[PDB]
Amino acid sequence: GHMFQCNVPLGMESGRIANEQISASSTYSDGRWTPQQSRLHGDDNGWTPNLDSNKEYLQVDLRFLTMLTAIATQGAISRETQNGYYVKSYKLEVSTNGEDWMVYRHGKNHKVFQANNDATEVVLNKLHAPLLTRFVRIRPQTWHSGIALRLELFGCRV
Amino acid sequence: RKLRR
Repeated sequence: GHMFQCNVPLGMESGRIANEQISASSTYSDGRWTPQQSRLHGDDNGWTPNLDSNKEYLQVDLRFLTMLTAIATQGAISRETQNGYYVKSYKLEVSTNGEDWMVYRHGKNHKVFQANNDATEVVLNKLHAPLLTRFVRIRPQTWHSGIALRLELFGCRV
Repeated sequence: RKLRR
């Protein structure tokens, strides 16, 4: 029989991750691109900051120490305009306490994750080693048209 | 009338 593998989805899309555990640095002012709309395969836009820049981030609080192995991301098609948006690359920030934040590194420099080439398909990125964290931040670095984000995290809880 | 995102 199949043994357990640390690579299960942690709650986005599912629901195990509550609306209250998702937040952002900001959000688009019209209210139609909130952080709660960044769940993978959501059909109501996604998350968009108030200003498109590489200082914005989407944040998820796992509420418990958790093994984190991979991140999946999509852009989003605007429900209102049929326009497509997506993040093309991002950095990852993690934290056990929500105040001391480490930018994920590969070697001496920040790992820059390559992300999406369209607004519909899922791009999965694995970490080169599972990381034990409670807070995760996705901070885009490049994007097509504008930042728009749907997300899933993979792992297991200790 | 507000260009929509």
